[PDB]
Amino acid sequence: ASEVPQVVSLDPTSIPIEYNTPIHDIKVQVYDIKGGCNVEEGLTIFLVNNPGKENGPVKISSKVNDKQVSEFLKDENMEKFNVKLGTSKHFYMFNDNKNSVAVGYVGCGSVADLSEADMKRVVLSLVTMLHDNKLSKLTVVFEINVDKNLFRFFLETLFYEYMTDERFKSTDKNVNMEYIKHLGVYINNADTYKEEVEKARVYYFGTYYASQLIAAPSNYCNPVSLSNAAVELAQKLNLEYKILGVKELEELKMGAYLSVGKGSMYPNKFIHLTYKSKGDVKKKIALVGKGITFDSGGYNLKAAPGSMIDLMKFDMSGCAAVLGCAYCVGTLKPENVEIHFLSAVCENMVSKNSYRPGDIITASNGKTIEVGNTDAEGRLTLADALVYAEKLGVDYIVDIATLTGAMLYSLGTSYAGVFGNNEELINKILQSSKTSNEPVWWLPIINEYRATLNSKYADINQISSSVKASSIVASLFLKEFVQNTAWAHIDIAGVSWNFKARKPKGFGVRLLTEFVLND
Amino acid sequence: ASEVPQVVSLDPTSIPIEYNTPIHDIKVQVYDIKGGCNVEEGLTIFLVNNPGKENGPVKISSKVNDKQVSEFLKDENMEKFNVKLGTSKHFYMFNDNKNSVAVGYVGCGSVADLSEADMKRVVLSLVTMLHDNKLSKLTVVFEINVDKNLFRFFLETLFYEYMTDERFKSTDKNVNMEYIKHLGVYINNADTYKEEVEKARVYYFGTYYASQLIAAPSNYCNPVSLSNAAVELAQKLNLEYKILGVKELEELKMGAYLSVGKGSMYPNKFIHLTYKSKGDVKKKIALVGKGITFDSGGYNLKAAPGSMIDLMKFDMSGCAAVLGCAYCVGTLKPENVEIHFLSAVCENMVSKNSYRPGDIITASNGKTIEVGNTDAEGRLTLADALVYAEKLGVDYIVDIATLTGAMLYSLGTSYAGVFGNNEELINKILQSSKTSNEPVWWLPIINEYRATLNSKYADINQISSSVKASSIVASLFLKEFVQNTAWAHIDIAGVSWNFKARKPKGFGVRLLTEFVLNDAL
Amino acid sequence: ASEVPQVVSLDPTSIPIEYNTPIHDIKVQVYDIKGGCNVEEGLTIFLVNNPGKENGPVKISSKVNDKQVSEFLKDENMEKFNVKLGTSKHFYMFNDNKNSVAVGYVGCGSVADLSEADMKRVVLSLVTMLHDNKLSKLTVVFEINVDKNLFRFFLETLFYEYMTDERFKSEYIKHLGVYINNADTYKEEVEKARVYYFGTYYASQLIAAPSNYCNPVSLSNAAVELAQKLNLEYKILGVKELEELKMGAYLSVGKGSMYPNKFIHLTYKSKGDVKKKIALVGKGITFDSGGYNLKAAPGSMIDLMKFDMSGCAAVLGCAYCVGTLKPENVEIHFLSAVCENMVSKNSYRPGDIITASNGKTIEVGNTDAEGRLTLADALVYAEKLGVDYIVDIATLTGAMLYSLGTSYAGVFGNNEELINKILQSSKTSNEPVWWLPIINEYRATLNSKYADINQISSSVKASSIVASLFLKEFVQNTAWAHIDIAGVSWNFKARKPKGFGVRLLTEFVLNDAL
Ligand SMILES: O=C(CNc1ccccc1)N[C@@H](C(=O)NO)c1ccc(-c2cc(F)c(F)c(F)c2)cc1
Ligand SMILES: O=C(CNc1ccccc1)N[C@@H](C(=O)NO)c1ccc(-c2cc(F)c(F)c(F)c2)cc1
Ligand SMILES: O=C(CNc1ccccc1)N[C@@H](C(=O)NO)c1ccc(-c2cc(F)c(F)c(F)c2)cc1
Ligand code: NA
Ligand code: NA
Ligand SMILES: [Zn+2]
Ligand SMILES: [Zn+2]
Ligand SMILES: [Zn+2]
Ligand SMILES: [Zn+2]
Ligand SMILES: [Zn+2]
Ligand SMILES: [Zn+2]
Repeated sequence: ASEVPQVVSLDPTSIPIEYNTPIHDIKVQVYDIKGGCNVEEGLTIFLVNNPGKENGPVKISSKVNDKQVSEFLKDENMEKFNVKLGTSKHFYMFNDNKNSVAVGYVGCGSVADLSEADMKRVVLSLVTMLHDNKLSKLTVVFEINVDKNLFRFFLETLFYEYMTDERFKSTDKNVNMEYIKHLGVYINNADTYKEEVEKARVYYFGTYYASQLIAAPSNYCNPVSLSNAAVELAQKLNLEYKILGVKELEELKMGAYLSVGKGSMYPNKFIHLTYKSKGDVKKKIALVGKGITFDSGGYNLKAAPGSMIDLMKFDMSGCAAVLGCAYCVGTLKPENVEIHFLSAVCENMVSKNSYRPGDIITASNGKTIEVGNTDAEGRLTLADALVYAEKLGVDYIVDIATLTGAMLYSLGTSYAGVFGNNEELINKILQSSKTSNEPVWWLPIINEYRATLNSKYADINQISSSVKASSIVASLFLKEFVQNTAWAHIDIAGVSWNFKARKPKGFGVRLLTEFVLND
Repeated sequence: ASEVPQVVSLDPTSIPIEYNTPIHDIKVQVYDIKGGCNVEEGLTIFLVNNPGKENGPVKISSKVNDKQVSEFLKDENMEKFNVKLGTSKHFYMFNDNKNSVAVGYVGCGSVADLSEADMKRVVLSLVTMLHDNKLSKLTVVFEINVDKNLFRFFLETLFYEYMTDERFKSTDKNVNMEYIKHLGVYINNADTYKEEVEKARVYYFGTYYASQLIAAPSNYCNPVSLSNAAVELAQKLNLEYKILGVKELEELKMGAYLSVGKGSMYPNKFIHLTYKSKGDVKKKIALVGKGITFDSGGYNLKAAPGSMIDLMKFDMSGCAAVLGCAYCVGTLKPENVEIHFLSAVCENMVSKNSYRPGDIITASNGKTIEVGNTDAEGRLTLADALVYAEKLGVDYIVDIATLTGAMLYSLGTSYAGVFGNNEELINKILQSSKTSNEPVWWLPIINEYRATLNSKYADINQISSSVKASSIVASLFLKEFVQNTAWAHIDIAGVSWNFKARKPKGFGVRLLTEFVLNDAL
Repeated sequence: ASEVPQVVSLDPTSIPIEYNTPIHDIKVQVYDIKGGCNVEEGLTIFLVNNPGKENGPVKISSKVNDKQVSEFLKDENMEKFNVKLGTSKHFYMFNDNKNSVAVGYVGCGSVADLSEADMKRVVLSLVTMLHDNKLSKLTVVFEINVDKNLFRFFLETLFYEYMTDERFKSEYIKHLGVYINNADTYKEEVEKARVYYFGTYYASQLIAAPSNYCNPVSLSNAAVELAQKLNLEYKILGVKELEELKMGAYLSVGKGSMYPNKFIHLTYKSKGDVKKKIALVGKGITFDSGGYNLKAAPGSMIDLMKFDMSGCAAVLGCAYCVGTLKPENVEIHFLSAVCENMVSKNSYRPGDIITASNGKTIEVGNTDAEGRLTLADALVYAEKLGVDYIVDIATLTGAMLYSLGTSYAGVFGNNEELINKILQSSKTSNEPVWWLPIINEYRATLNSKYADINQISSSVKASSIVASLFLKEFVQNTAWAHIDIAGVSWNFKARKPKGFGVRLLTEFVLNDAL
């Protein structure tokens, strides 16, 4: 652990992190629907659809073990309500023991198989029922068909959206915010879904941990404090760790990564965590996250309208996903694998000491690079991280990065893009996207654009002379720093931030963990 | 001379410079064309035109001392080819010694007298024939008429365009790059052209030396490393030299120049080299180059669309031209002159320490200046350099500077602009432009605009309140720092960088050298 | 005369023109300073400098034949005032006859020879006193040195700046006295100055007239009226004739306007043998919206674009001076392809390929580069006349503001002798111009993939030079010059036209052409 430099004594010296969240105190119980539902304290919510009948009526099919509640939920009373996706109603009544109970439903539409986006809308409606209501228990009755992965995603998303991050509130903490202590779930074939519960709780926290790092502003979350947080995480999980400082980075000749950080008051810190299975290692994987804790753009300052310099604390979202994956992997302990979690962390600032547009810098593999724009800093840091990763001798290198704003014009805010030099690895990532329910789309590395990276003076240009397809150009540049290892690159610039809710998504934690686990 | 400060240990501490270039290893021989051409080895190229005939046929006039090549070059076999400017052809054949030779031509058009731009196109086509062909020797046969200056220009341009700067390549060096070892030239009245060969070689390196400094990026070429390179050049040439550091600049009260450099991690360095002739000194000249090794714009940051911040390593092109001229002058050693080569070198950066828009700063002649835009920094450094130059007691002061982007809208990328306070000196610059074949156009210093530099609080404003003709306004500002000396100002902002080829031109080395040489004779 | 189309009945159908101005009623007398200055009525202003002593004191050299005013003008009183250029004071007092007179000075700085810009500043300070005092007479005493041309420029500028254009709103002195050393040599400049003033003011009236008043129909109608008043030959070519002449570049620009294109051709021809023939071509865009390349960028000044016919205006003001002064042995053609560049379903588009009257196909790269298209067909028309010189004058390129600015126009040409004649006309008219090059290396950037030539360059930012290269393609074998007045036409500080070019072109015709 290194000391965080301060300008004034009021500058923070660590990222506040909540490990023991209220979600972790919730006791989860799963019951089979065949035994009927007991309707007692708290709120009991039925998830109901009506296939093929758009905005069709609500009908409750499950057996309910209360005559009063069964009478309330008969078809004649329920048919006045409809299943329109995201719609909900609350019910009040006295049960057979003369206790008042609260019941309701969330509409799940008319399409038998819900997409991750549909299921998220269902969860958001459920969370509105949890907020502003002091409940000790929620019970959820599944009258829809979900596979095991989608059941886990429901739980992960519920936990994540319910959790409210108050680390930076002082005088404006929500004085009414209370969390349930119990969650009941009724589902058909419950025994087959029970193994998903604790996996969902792990995936939730890896994702929420990533969100905590992302949302932490750049005065709290800087290269020293972020690498310190990684050390503490490794200590908690018994992972091996190494933080490389400037002197070691100079010895490794990491000139592209070091140049980006020249202008910052925070020394560069390179994170290397390692998980190794106890048994024979059958696969070795390097996960590389882009870790720019604030991106001002440098001398190519983000001053253009719409460049959103105020959100650029999120430019370490890739590092956060890799560290959240380390939480999940260190918790779940997969066998037969060795995983390296890597991030070349730095901050891109304006200073007398900053690198300049036009500088020619030398990466750790000897390639000279002409810098065309100091705001294309992520690919420079990743170049040196990829050289480092390939020296580890791994089977797969996967990097994840908020690399190019063009991602918003190609895939938008819902799907990440994956690029790579190896179809088998790309297909493994796409399969992990399916089982994590974090959507990714394969995009091409178009070799015809490579000539636009030819530099008159250096071995290569950082940016293209003509091509505006920057996500593809960036991938061509990165490809030059992986010589003979299967490699894939996930550009999460469009999917990292939830603009409607003004908070991170923690995108990539579950994708990467499913990738490690399914291998 | 001074230690280059570093942020990380990987930051470079000197500019790589190649002094012996492959061009210098080319042995050049000039033969009179009257004796006929020998065609034995390598590539032999005829420079051919057809005066008055639009796109007329190739017709070879020279005698060729080989029966086989003469048969190939007969009019009947050449009439399928035309002399269109820049067109070229290659021929393969066996000579009388049964050795395979390569022969060809480059078309020089139908207009007997070629401009500098025309000759450049001819040379560029020649260079394409040298690339991707591993040849030991090139022979050029002039079947066009060129004067001595244009023959020298041909060689200088050939040398400059042929040379490839690989200083910053490591893993991507051209594995196939081979240079000729011999250059043969056949020309009429060869004895009068032989003296141009070594002059062309000197002018080539002065221009290529300037290009090397310009193309070197701002992490390599900073105020300390550039002034160190100037000392090393002065030492090799036996020039007197002095580098003024911050404490001496403070004692000289160089407050405009020092303000520009406040925001940089590199201390300001003022270059002063001197060439002095052995005999009676009849003329004393100060050459002043703008030397901003990187121009971020300062707090008036180059953030507007079209502001090319990524190219601003070229903002010391004027300094580079002056040092390239020092090489040529120190090598050719003219008589009757003393030449001072000056540059107020610094870097324009954004920092807690930078000067601010609105600051009022005091120049070394006591004039107070209101800073209106920190990106108008060149005229500030030049103001103090001009005060220094006039204190030397010279006959002429000439400054050269990448000063105003408006130059691209006035003269464009081919012609530099010259402004000045003295008609005789302006005419001497124009004559040097003609004999150097570096084009310059005289532009006016329009005194009506001077009132727009009136400041409410300081003695003068740095920038105009209303006038958009910024090349003229900048000249008017500079004019305030020359009190009673003949002075001219050459704005090379539009001509310094070759946008098509993505490389410097080294513009001004030959212009300034011709200026010195013509005034010395 | 053609009928001006209207959208509503309130749209104007002619340009109001004032021919008889109050300036024409001023009686001018020039007296030699030797013998002393009489100070009897009105306002008397001394033009005074102080060479070497910058902002030095005012000192009056002339004898004044009034004892009271002489006391006022004593060195001890005048040294409280200084000669900083444009500074002025004037006081009211009783002269020896107990008549109220006003006496004062305008500072002329510390340089002995005033430039045209310095003299404008002097005149502006003089006019400020004329606008703020009810006066029957002004007397100006020259204690500075002016040559004959600068003296005439002084009078022209005084008349022009003093005149106030009130045509769109809903007392002048009657006498001007001038005391100057060697007065007899200056007397012939007075009525020349009055002619040059009105030609310049006439051009100013056409320029300042808004585009609803001054459109292609009403401007060509005004040109006919001028020709009739001056006994010039005249011809207005309409769309049917323009189509028969195949002027496809000019007609394309006007396609989107509600006003039909009108080509003005006036002719002055000397009574004696014609020894020199000259065509003067003025750009006449009565409003330049930019077309589909609309003037929407910050700083594109769409609200000022009524001035895009300033070249035509100068050519017509020149026709006034020439028809009035009647030079011998010359025939002069005054030409303008007048139209309006508008946005409509009917406009030409960026990318259109159009065919000029000499058969050249042109690829339109920007509809706001419309002036060179109209000038292209005008130059083909001019060369068919068989003239010795073609001079065009045009508000062509905004790049002039970045090259020479608002004070000097640029001249380009294909013939050095003709360029030097224009520069000499600039010296004697005191309308400054600077010679700029036509750089042949840029010509390749006008090579079009599909048409014979591009209208604009894709790569070269030296737009004034590229525009000249384009125009040169439409002059085959005639001495030709092109004067770009885009930067000098409008006086931004005073919010009015300059009428730039009228006097320059007249001096060229009178003195330098033949
Ligand atoms: O890609 C570029 C330059 N071209 C470009 C920029 C913006 C839009 C289209 C093209 N610059 C990147 C950078 O600075 N990398 O270091 C960058 C810039 C922006 C975002 C981002 C993230 C978000 F969440 C957004 F909602 C968003 F609009 C943009 C990510 C990376
Ligand atoms: O003139 C200005 C104000 N801006 C401006 C105005 C009008 C037109 C263009 C820019 N700023 C100067 C500066 O910053 N001086 O210190 C400067 C700025 C740019 C270039 C340059 C060089 C080139 F080779 C170019 F191709 C180019 F477009 C611009 C030179 C000097
Ligand atoms: O030159 C162009 C191309 N654009 C452009 C390029 C470089 C710089 C500025 C504009 N467009 C011309 C046009 O539209 N011709 O038809 C045009 C445009 C503007 C003015 C004008 C007149 C004034 F009096 C001004 F004060 C002024 F700022 C501009 C004249 C001609
Ligand atoms: Na953060
Ligand atoms: Na450089
Ligand atoms: Zn970034
Ligand atoms: Zn960036
Ligand atoms: Zn600069
Ligand atoms: Zn600048
Ligand atoms: Zn226009
Ligand atoms: Zn126009």
